[PDB]
Amino acid sequence: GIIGAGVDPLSYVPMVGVTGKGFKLINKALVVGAESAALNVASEGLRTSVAGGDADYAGAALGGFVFGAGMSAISDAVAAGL
Amino acid sequence: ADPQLIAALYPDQAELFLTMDMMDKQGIDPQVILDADRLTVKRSKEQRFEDDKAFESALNASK
Repeated sequence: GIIGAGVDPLSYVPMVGVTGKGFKLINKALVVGAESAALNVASEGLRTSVAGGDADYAGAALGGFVFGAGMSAISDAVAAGL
Repeated sequence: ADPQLIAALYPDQAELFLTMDMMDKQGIDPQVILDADRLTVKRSKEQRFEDDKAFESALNASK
């Protein structure tokens, strides 16, 4: 629950330590039919050929999610400022 | 009469000012500080590193 939860985060710790790591956003809720397995031998997860491919993505996401939720909160704040 | 000034000039015994202001302004007994300041373990140079790091986390993560 990064949004749905959901926080700002506009007042948050400088967040130095975090890199990735154990960030997979299985929002509880917003999951509907949860077919555990697979559709084919494709699918799977990020189909990538570099090591770090599941952590570069994760990093991006933490950095994308935090920034997106923050832009949402700051646009709600400037809304009230207007 | 001027809590801040006496403390400011002597930036060494803030411990005494804290204990005295505990003793008189707040209602605690000047007996329950005595044991806890007499019963203390020597920080023994080990758990301190953890203590310096400690001053640093509750400070930064305070907001």
